[PDB]
Amino acid sequence: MDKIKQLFANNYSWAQRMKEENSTYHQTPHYLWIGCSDSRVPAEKLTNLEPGELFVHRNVANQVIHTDFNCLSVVQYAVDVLKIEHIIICGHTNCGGIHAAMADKDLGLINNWLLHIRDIWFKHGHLLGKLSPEKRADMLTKINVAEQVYNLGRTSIVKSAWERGQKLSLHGWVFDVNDGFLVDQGVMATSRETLEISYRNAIARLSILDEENIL
Amino acid sequence: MDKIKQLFANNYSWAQRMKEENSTYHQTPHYLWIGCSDSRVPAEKLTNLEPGELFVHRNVANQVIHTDFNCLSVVQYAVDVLKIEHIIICGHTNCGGIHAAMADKDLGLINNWLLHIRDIWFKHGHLLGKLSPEKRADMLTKINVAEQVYNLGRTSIVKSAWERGQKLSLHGWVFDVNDGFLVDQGVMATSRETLEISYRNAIARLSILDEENIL
Amino acid sequence: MDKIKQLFANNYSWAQRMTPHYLWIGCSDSRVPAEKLTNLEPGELFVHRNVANQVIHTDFNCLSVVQYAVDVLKIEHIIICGHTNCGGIHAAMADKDLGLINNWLLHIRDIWFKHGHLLGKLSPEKRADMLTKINVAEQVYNLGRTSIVKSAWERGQKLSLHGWVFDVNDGFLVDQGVMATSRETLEISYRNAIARLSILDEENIL
Amino acid sequence: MDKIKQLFANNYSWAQRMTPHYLWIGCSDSRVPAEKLTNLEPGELFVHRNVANQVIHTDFNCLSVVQYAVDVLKIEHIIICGHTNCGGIHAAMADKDLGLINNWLLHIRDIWFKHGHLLGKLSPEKRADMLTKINVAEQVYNLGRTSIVKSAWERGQKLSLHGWVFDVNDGFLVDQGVMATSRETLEISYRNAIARLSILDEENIL
Ligand SMILES: [Zn+2]
Ligand SMILES: [Zn+2]
Ligand SMILES: [Zn+2]
Ligand SMILES: [Zn+2]
Repeated sequence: MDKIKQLFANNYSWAQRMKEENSTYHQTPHYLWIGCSDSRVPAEKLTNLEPGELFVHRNVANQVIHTDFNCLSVVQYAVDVLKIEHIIICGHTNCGGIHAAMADKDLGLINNWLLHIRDIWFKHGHLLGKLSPEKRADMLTKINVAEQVYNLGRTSIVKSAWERGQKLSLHGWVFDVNDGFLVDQGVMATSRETLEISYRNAIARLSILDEENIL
Repeated sequence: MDKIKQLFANNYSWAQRMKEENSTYHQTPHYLWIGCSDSRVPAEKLTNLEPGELFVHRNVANQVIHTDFNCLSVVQYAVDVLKIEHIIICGHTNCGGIHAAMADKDLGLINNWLLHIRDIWFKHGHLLGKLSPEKRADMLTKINVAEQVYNLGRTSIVKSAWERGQKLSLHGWVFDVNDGFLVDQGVMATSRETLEISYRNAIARLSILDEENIL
Repeated sequence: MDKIKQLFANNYSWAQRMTPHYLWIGCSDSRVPAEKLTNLEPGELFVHRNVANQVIHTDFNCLSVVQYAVDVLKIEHIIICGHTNCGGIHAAMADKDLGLINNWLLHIRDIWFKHGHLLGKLSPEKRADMLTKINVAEQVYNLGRTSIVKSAWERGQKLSLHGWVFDVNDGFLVDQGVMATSRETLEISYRNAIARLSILDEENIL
Repeated sequence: MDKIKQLFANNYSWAQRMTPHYLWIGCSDSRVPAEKLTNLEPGELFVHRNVANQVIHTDFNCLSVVQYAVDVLKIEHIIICGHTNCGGIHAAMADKDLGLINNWLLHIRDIWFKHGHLLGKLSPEKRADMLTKINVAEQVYNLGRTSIVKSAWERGQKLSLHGWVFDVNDGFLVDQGVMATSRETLEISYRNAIARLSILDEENIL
């Protein structure tokens, strides 16, 4: 009603409201943030950092697919050129991508993209399959974050930065709108060997279920 | 010093400061936003919209590469499934990607990604080549936004949504940190034929240079 | 160089001395062309070859070929063909960091992990060949799970998926037993194939 | 079906009746294998075939093959080979919406636009062939602009890029004249090739 006009109007009064308050208008990035296209609170706000200090990639279900030229080159640029020492993979609750990933309907091109979430499901299927169906999505969102960190750590870019003695740590969090909190999923890597132990330990922890959701 | 701890600390007091102020913690998206990984003001703030109403993809130099599975499937999901009626490609000033695109140094994997900005440069090389070198980056950022809108409009996904009578409009803006304003680059498509005219008209307008920067 | 000028001579002399019905997804290592080992007439084969004959879910290149094959060319048979002594499969199994190609091969390594119990009670020298077969059945399964092939079946189109390995050692193709003409047949034969591969003969056991 | 059971028979009878030095980036339409038209010994060719023999800047599949070829296999020659009657090039030139494959072919269409003045003073029936040649020179140029090939040259590695078209009509390969052994030679021969193609003979003129 028209929605583009409202956006332009909101943009204008925003900028004018900022300039009224100070002189709000260089800064080098310190984290690479890999997040989900359908999350709704932004990283810069959620993490309450200075603007400019997050380098941000957002795709559906916040994935690091082994062969995705988009994300890979972003990671390569962050690490090799911008020399960012932290990559963070942030999932979130009530994630549309994960939901689209689990529902059977073919949605078209995007299903192909989401097939990597489905392999992950079937990888931890024994775990997810003894979980009551209505809770699966919440666990898959967590395990997804664990697997993408592991994926990131296995990329040739990251392994090589570790091999040549460059400082680089990988993190995997889930943002929960329900309390505003970032929650650690336990996979934290500064090396190939921290990657393996941390990931394995993380899946082991996730695999212990609340009695009220089992068979 | 440690930077991860500060982030967690900032996250906590943020969430606690929001809950103090109200009960800040469903909403369907209305725009697909395609933006740049190194821009620093977020879309949700910049456009001052309700959270949840932007579906956001961010990659380096805000590109829609014909064959990028990541962005394409995002666009396909937005249009075919979420039924978003507006895709916005937002570039910005002092864009690192464009700068990396123009500097000669091989930066590695990312140069391959940026080669599409370089083809664009050489496509409008006659224009950019009669511009004083120190201004080129600013024009290339604008022309880039024009070309990516055109790319979006030529994807099979968009053409098909137009063919079956679905409402879909494409926009191409540049965010200017220097005044907070979103500036229209002139390419605005609701159909294949609006795409062509609008794009052509846009390049023609961009090609008229300020006398003080020519030969 | 000489090599190149030799190439042209060889072609020039070869010239003087002288629609498709299948999509063939074979491997870039393989040494015997599909057209030769199948003895098919020139033009029957519409061919894609990549490293380790892969159908990666999100690879635009291969997915494009499949879509073009099925929706436009109206091909009714897609054959995925692995082979023995596959340098890709061997590369994927080494610890060595090879750069960009490693990221491509990580998909194979995920396969290795997926059937790691099976491969773990196998003899070291025989693992590459098992993984080569497992790989074939998995790419067929991957093909059958594309939106493209699923829409084709859904809409009633006659389409059949095949997974074969070509053994250099003797020139014979061997069907790996995952063969789909629908989504339900895909499930059944994929699972059957893995179950068949899981039953091990004494002189493959560690 | 019968077709398939026929395929195996043909292979079984063909069997009874019976490191690589080049990377070959050819097209999935082409009907004559590289190994045949070059008369090379089996295993000399390490092969990638996609639609319209493309080296798209950001295609992981093809870029992976090149990296593996150059950095690991240590191949010193990459040949890009277009051909006449290329169904991909024809597909790219039609107005018809073919689905996913169109997005793949948009890279060719960008090429068509790029040399649109040249193609615009050409006769309609002869355009596909001009675009096929232009396409070859452009993919070679694309290959020479990858970080992979540029690092290889930079670091002193012996690597040569080639761009040929194979004409079905008579079996002869014809060099398109863009041949690079370095970044500076790439520029010079690419530009030379386009300039050569731009000089038009009377019976190609509209
Ligand atoms: Zn999400
Ligand atoms: Zn930027
Ligand atoms: Zn092989
Ligand atoms: Zn062809």
